[PDB]
Amino acid sequence: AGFDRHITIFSPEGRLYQVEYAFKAINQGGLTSVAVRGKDCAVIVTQKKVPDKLLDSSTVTHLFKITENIGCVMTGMTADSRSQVQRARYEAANWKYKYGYEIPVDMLCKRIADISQVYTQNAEMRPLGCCMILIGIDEEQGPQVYKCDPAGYYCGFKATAAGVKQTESTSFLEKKVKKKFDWTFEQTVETAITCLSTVLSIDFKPSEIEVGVVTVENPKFRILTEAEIDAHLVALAER
Amino acid sequence: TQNPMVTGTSVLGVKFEGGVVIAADMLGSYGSLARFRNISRIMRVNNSTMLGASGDYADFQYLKQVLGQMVIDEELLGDGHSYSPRAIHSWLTRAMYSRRSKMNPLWNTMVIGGYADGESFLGYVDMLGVAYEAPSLATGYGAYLAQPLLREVLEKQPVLSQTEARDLVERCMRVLYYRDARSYNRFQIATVTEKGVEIEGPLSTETNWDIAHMI
Amino acid sequence: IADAKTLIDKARVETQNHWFTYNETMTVESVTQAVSNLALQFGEEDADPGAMSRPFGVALLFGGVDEKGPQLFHMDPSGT
Amino acid sequence: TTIAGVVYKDGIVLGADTRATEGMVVADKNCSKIHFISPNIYCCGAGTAADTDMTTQLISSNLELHSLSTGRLPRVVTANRMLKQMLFRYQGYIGAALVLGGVDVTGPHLYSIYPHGSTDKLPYVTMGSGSLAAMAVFEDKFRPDMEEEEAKNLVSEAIAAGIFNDLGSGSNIDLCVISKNKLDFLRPYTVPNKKGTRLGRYRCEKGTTAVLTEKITPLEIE
Amino acid sequence: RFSPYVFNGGTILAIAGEDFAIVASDTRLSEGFSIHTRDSPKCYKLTDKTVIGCSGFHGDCLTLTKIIEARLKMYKHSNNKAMTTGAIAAMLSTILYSRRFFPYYVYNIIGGLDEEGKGAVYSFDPVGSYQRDSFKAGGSASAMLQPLLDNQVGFKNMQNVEHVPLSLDRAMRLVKDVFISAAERDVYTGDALRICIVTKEGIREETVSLRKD
Amino acid sequence: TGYDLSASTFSPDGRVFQVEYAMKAVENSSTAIGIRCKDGVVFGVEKLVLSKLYEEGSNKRLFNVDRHVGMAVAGLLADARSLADIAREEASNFRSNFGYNIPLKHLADRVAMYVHAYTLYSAVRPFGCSFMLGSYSVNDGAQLYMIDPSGVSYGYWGCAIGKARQAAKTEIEKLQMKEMTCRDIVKEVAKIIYIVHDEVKDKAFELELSWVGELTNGRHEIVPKDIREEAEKYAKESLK
Amino acid sequence: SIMSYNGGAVMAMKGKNCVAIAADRRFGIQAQMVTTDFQKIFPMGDRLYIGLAGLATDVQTVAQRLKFRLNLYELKEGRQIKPYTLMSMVANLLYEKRFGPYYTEPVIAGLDPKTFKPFICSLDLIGCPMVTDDFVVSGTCAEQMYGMCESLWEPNMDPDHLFETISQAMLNAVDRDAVSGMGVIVHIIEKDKITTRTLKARMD
Amino acid sequence: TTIMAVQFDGGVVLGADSRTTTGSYIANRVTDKLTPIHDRIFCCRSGSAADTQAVADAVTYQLGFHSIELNEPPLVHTAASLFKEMCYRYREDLMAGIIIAGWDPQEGGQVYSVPMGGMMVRQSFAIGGSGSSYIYGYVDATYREGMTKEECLQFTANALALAMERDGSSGGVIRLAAIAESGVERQVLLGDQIPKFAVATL
Amino acid sequence: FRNQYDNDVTVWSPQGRIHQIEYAMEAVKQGSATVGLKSKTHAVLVALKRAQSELAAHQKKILHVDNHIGISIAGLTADARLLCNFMRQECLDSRFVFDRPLPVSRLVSLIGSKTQIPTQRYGRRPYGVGLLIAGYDDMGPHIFQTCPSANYFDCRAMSIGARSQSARTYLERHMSEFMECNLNELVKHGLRALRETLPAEQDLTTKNVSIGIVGKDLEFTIYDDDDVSPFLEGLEERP
Repeated sequence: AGFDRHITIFSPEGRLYQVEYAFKAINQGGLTSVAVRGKDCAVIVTQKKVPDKLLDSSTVTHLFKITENIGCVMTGMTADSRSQVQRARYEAANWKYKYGYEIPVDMLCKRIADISQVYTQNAEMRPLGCCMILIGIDEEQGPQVYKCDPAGYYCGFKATAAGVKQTESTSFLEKKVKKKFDWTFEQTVETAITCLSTVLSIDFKPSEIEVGVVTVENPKFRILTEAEIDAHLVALAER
Repeated sequence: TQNPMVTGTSVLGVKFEGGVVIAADMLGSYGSLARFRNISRIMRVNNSTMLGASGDYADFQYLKQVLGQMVIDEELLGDGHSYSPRAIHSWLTRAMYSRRSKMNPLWNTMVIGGYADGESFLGYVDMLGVAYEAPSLATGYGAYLAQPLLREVLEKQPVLSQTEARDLVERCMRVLYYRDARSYNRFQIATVTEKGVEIEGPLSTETNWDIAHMI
Repeated sequence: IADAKTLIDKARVETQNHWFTYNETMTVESVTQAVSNLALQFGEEDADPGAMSRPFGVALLFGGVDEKGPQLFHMDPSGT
Repeated sequence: TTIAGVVYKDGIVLGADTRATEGMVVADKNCSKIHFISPNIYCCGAGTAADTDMTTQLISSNLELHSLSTGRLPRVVTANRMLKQMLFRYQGYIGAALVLGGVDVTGPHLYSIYPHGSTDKLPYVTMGSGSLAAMAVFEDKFRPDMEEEEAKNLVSEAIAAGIFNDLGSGSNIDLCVISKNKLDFLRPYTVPNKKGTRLGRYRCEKGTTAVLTEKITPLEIE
Repeated sequence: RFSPYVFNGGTILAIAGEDFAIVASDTRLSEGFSIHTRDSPKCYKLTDKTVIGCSGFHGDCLTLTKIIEARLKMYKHSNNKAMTTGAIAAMLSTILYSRRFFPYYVYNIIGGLDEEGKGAVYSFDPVGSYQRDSFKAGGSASAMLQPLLDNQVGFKNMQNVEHVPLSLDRAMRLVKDVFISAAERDVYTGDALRICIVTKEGIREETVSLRKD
Repeated sequence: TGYDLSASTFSPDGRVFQVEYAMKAVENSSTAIGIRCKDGVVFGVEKLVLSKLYEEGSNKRLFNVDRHVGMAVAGLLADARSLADIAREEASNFRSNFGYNIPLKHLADRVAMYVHAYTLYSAVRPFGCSFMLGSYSVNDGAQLYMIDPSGVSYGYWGCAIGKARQAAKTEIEKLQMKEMTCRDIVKEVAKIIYIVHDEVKDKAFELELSWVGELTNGRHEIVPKDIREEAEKYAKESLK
Repeated sequence: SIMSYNGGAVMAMKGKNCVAIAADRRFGIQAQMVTTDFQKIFPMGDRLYIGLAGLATDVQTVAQRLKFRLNLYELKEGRQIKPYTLMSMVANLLYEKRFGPYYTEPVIAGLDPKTFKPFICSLDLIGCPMVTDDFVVSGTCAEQMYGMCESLWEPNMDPDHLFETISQAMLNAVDRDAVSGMGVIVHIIEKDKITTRTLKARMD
Repeated sequence: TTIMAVQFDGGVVLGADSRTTTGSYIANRVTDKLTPIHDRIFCCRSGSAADTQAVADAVTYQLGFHSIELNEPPLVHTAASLFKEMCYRYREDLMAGIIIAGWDPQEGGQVYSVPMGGMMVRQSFAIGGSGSSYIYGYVDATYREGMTKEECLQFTANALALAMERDGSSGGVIRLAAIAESGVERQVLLGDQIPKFAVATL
Repeated sequence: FRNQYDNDVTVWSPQGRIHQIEYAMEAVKQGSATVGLKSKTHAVLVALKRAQSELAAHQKKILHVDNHIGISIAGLTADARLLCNFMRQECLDSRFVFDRPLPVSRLVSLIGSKTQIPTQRYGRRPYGVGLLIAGYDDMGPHIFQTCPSANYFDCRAMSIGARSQSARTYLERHMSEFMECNLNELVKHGLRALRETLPAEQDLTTKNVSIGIVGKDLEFTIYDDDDVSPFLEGLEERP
């Protein structure tokens, strides 16, 4: 063949197989992340797996804060994830400097995604093998959830997942939105945790998951403590 | 710094047997105003060297940061070598001459004092990059006032002890406080020795105002 | 012949530069070293575009009378 | 030049004269010194006229791109920051004194931008040669939470005071009212002065002027 | 406002010989009316056969000495030989002319032994025009020193006086005397004289006292 | 399969194999370990003596990247020295701009991003070095970080790199470093290195140790030779 | 001023379905006339004209550069430029050199390509566009010709009356200044024709 | 303009007048020269308004990016160092005098003074701007170690009032801010609230 | 096959070895042997020169960088000349700037960085030359070796080039006495060591030997064919 092995060249069917391989690179990590939106809150959950006891559990995280009121969860290569996180933080601060107001979540996602496009069009560099999911509150639009992928697609979502169990998780979430009644903050967090736990079969403990939330009442992105996570987990088991 | 903004005056230095001493007032003047009165115009470059400056304090701080990072990086590579006071003096001469050639002068005139390999060093560097070594040094109005006294005692006595050198710089600081407007009462004294660099805190000059009543 | 002409030009300009700067005549060894330095540049350590990527496909014999008397130097594509 | 602006209860009112002077001769009348940056943000300009026109046009285009991409109406702070950063980069060599006025999701915002990149958010602002007289009127009669008609009257009075007292200014008065709901751009709102009637007709009859040569070239209308 | 030059004073002298060259200078550095230091010799040993003396702006003197030493090392590495006095002279001319438009404010004298073994002195203006001279004085006291050298060494304006080749002893006597006179009647020059004599043996440095101000 | 030739490429199954091949580089290296305790961080390296001719205190794998931080490396020594120069430049720039000693987490992040730059581009290979960084500051505390050739960075209570990583990691795991103090930790580091050293395959080693902590007033430094000799004698005694 | 070095006068006027553009003919170096045939009005279309006064060199240079831009525009877009668009192009050209300006004061006069609505405007040194419905003037004698226009001009003039007015104004204005004169040329643009006449004027 | 900061235990009090001038015309009589560089770091701005605004926004940008990437509250010394590097590198083209004051957990309340020319000094109290000249004596006499927060507020108010009455460039209302671990309390003193001192009144 | 993974320096091998760097390390073996050894007061470099023909002069194997540093080369003369120029300029820069002789350790660190840059980037080849650097500084006599790989070592003694293992083993068995030797004893030891590398038929001569000595009182001097005769005469014979 040879139509793979370079991002620039098109297949005879015009598919650009290299970026599709970058999509597989996300699943190679073996972790899953889920994001679900609510009427007044947006949450991100992801597996936290510590391979060795010696590792400091505090340092390992896939949840990062792009700015005070935006948070992200990265899935894929850890290094590419950290690099994209840094680029996102730079883009947000530069937006604030130039335009005088906090970057919208959609525009941040668009900037990061079009950067991913310049990666998937120029020859020498490779697409970053990571996926981003951004959550924030916009005053006009309420909560928001968005996802960047290695291709440059940046579509917004009511709820999403990324990682190895993405298809199972989106099947689960699709059923839940179809039986739409609402999602308050507690139900939002419960839906996220139930989705992740059901698709993985994990039956989590508080250490195994890390959750981050935004709410219209408290717009700042915060990563909940193990105690708060256990509080939500116990509520799930009780009912 | 084409225009000096905040400046200090009159760093003095004299080399004694087994070391060198330098002293400086702690005032940075915003053009005839004693704006800053606790600034330190003497630095510890390394254990074997001191440096003190007269002129723009901002240029002094920049030189502090640059030279300190240089000293740090040699300490990091840690091969047992270190910069001599002669070496620091040479680099400083080069830097000031380059900034002069670029017509972006560093306004400061500095005294580099150090004791290494059993030999004392005391050297001058001007904003134009004029540099030399001498037994005693005085910058600013110190050159006109204090340096005669230092030269007299040194010409009659080529070698001096630490105690008499300290008394001498104190006396010269007293003279400069009397007859220089930009000067200040509080001053530091710092001495390089075989042991190392130690900078004394705010020291003050006893002043004789007897001639006032004579009028 | 072509890259020979190039190296001969380098030799001539270096001799005249030495005359200009020091008011003296180069030694045969120094001239041979001067051209050799140019020959070495096939490695492309320098970032200049105007250096031939291929080695110079010529060998030179430099013969001249210097302070040390008659001297004959050999130069090869390597630049040795 | 007199340009001035005020913030009323539910929006902004902007005002300016309509005179352009090259030296001490009135090069133009009915000049427009109220510019379009965005549908919700208009800006008066003073200083070097070309600098004002071109910088306002450039920021208008940049904000058009920004609004198109973001999909929401542009904010006034964004216009202010773009303007001030460009002006600061040019170090006052581009000469523009600007009264920036627009309404956005936050509310009504009035900004005053100097040639060197300074900015000031105020309830009322004036710029140009007549700024002092207009500011005298504003300092006298401005009150908070004015109605739209009251604000229009105040701005008209201020621009008129600049017109009569200052030489550089003087022509019809323009007003612009930006509200959250609507925009009303008011080329001449008032015509304080008018040219007098020409008592004597000097219309030159045909043949008054001699002609050495003539060439008529027909145009192929089609 | 900022003036990139200051005249740090000093004078330099060089006098050639049939088999020797001498280069001599004051050791005073003076900015304005004040004396920076009384021991700052203006003579520098470039090679065994060559000495350079520089007077003018001291920063330019220092940088030019460093440049000449570095380029001497570079010539040694490249050519596997030491620079001759003429070579150093031409190189110095080019170096000085490099900054035609922001010049080195220095008056330079190169004194040395040539390849033939005779003494040679090369004298330079601030912008690098250079000429071989039997003797020359440079710096603040050029005007005072050079006429007496012209009379005694060159036998100019002297009628019915025999011409003798200059000797080492007579040359050193003359140098000491002229520098004493310049010490008397030039404010800048005084407080010591360093005499650097170059012969086939090598540089030899003698210091003699001149009057302190 | 041409997928493994370059780092710009992806495998069809989503793997960048050049980076993994570079990760295999460090395993060629002799082991090095760093342990973090309450007082500070201790580093140790098993520096194999290839020849008697080589001077002692040469081929140092423990570098000082700033006064308050030290670096221990495994993998290609050339790449490691270059990375140390990069880290020193980053620390100096941080001091020059922000006016204080660089936080270790930030320094690890910056050098990790510099490393991660190389995995992307085709023109340049990934680094062949994996290195540990450690510092103690009264504000931040004891911190130990490890950077792989990929640019992944994490904080480790105890860490090992090189050939004997797994065995060293279990030995470190049975230690309880959190309660312990540095002057004991040097002895246990010596014990672990002597254990993991293979006498048959590796002829001889000279234990190279360093630490940073309150006992240094927060300066990374090479161990005093008396303490080195005490720890080495203890390690030989425990080895049996 | 540098503008007064060569000297010139340019005028345009708006009638009813017509425009007139008129300019002097002198070319002289500070006082010494060289030629009485200088072209200061150039054609930029079928019924669109530009008039340049100021430095002769910048007059010719901006005319040539504008014709370069305009010819590329006409070829690319397959239509004649609208007068307002030519104004904007000239303003961009002049503002490109905001520092080190071309020393000119252009005047555009023409009819719309389709409506044939008349258009007159002027631009400053650094490209400030001013559109007027009555007249526009530029050159050394702006003061005199401004007063003369303000008096003589009347709205909705016939072509013949427009020619008479512009001719009288230019002649009487350039009579009262030293550096412009030596004849004046009047171009009259109507939808169906262009009429160019050279008036009889004082050669002093 | 007059800008003044004073350090009390556990925080700082900042103070500044509201007057900015073009020549003898008061272009804005209600200017706010106390700007937040960060949640607990403020700068008092004196000198050219354009220069100070530009440098303040730039330092805000850099310190925010630094704070988020470090995941820690920024240090007042760090902000002051950024200000110094900018002002020193552009000392020829820049005309600004800044007082950087704030609270950080590491070193408590801090006050740093960046005069024109780009040098950094930490001071127990700092005064800057045109009007600081007139009140050097008042601050030198009045200042006492270990003042309370309210005492420092009154001290800053009195000093700024004196400088305002004696300086034409200074004037308007007094804008005062108190920055501490708890947060920023900003207040404005106007009219009768501004401290007033007697006149000679022959 | 594995012909792949050998083409360029920028390609890692499946077992973590950059084969082009190793192929460059083979280059030093091609050159004529060199030996360096030090005492408490001196550092010595000795070399075996080669000649293209009887009529041709022997090549220059020892080069002086500065008064306090000099080098001897094994491997490509081109790379040797280039690196020597770089080192000479670095030493000249140090003397100009700081007015001190450059530390030899710092100089070899600079060489290591400059040499390392080719290995990692596509383009310029690794410097396929091995140098022995010997100098005296304030710390004392020093000998270093630099490989075509940028790694460098500090040595009591070392030999590089063809058949250098024989010299290395001689040096190792005789190393203890070197430290207290006179310069004559030390140069004699080094001469015997390089004599080990020679073919049995060949023997040391005035022509094919060059000796380089530096010490506290001695600047770096290369004793040439005529000048090596005092040092060579002491040596007895082949064993």
